Amino acid sequence: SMNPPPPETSNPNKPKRQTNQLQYLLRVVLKTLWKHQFAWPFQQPVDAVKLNLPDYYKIIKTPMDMGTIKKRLENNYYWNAQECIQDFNTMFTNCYIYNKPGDDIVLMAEALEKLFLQKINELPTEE
Ligand SMILES: COc1cc(Nc2ncc(F)c(Nc3ccc4c(n3)N(COP(=O)(O)O)C(=O)C(C)(C)O4)n2)cc(OC)c1OC
Repeated sequence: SMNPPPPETSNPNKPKRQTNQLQYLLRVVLKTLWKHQFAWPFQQPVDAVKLNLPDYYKIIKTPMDMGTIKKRLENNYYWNAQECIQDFNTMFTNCYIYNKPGDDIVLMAEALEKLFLQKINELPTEE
């Protein structure tokens, strides 16, 4: 049993730029979620080998995690905020698909998502 390669966090062929929205996503949104007490299961790719979840990457074919998102932001991998927002949504959705509703990990994800949505409502206008 093996893990897939993690999602890419840089690509020399993918155009990049900075925007105040992407800055906010790193400095406020990611930062808030990253330091939250429920962040830890989401701070790196799911290690299915270690967790003995041999079915994880059979069920989840679009993995995503905040470690990857953090590196993507730091590496200026994204062109726009919606790409980053999509990654957070993929991360939450994977949890809700793989785990049973009501499991603690689902409650942790829901708490993080609630907080995420609050911060996204406060996204600044593009400069
Ligand atoms: C409920 O299923 C999920 C569980 C998690 N849990 C989850 N997410 C992230 C973790 F870091 C983590 N730590 C963890 C959890 C269980 C563990 C171990 N570590 N280690 C320690 O590894 P290290 O030696 O310290 O490196 C082990 O050695 C064994 C004994 C194999 O059991 N668990 C995380 C999930 O999604 C993000 C899950 O949904 C897929």
